[PDB]
Amino acid sequence: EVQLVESGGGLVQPGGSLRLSCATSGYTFTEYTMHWMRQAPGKGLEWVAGINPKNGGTSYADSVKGRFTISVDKSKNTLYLQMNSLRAEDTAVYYCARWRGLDVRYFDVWGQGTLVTVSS
Amino acid sequence: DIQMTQSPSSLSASVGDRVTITCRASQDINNYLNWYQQKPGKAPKLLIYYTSTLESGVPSRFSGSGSGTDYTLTISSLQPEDFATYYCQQGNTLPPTFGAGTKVEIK
Repeated sequence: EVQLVESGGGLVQPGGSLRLSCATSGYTFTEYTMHWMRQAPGKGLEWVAGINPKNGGTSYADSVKGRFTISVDKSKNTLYLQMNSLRAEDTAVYYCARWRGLDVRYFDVWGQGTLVTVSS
Repeated sequence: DIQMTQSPSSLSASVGDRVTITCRASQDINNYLNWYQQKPGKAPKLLIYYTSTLESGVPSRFSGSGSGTDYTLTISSLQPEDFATYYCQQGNTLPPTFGAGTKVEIK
């Protein structure tokens, strides 16, 4: 089946950088747009960044614009999120998720989450 | 961002009970409203999309209705496995935005 598997993450100090990965399988990679969501501890879900792999269209939430970059490796079927100049407010569980169609317009598959903590 | 308001933010009920969770958007969302369940430590899972369509495998005790700005999720007979947090999300305008969650707690 379709599976989204994230890795990367762990703990860094303010100013640090990490690169999250979301490896997919089970479907034609360029046919679905992919998004990063986060859930800061005890809060709800918040959208972070999206990319359409067909034409390379990307979009970012105002809190991360300029510091994060979303990208894809189409030969490895992997989604990435490069996070630079991290700060303590970026602590959260980050989820990648697939968007079904553009009765559509919903997230149909979610990755298992990976934790990023920013602290000294 | 279209703002989404979920209510109640928490409720206490017992097994067997019927309950309705509500989500109001700040403008007409044109039925692009979806529901997710999330248990502690786990990723969200889709229950219902486009207001009323149940994802395959989701129990028939779950149903959804609504139109314009107002949308609801009803569980006809709460089971032990249903005590969890629920989120609605609108897909009408980008970025996608979520309600703040409704915690269903045991009484």
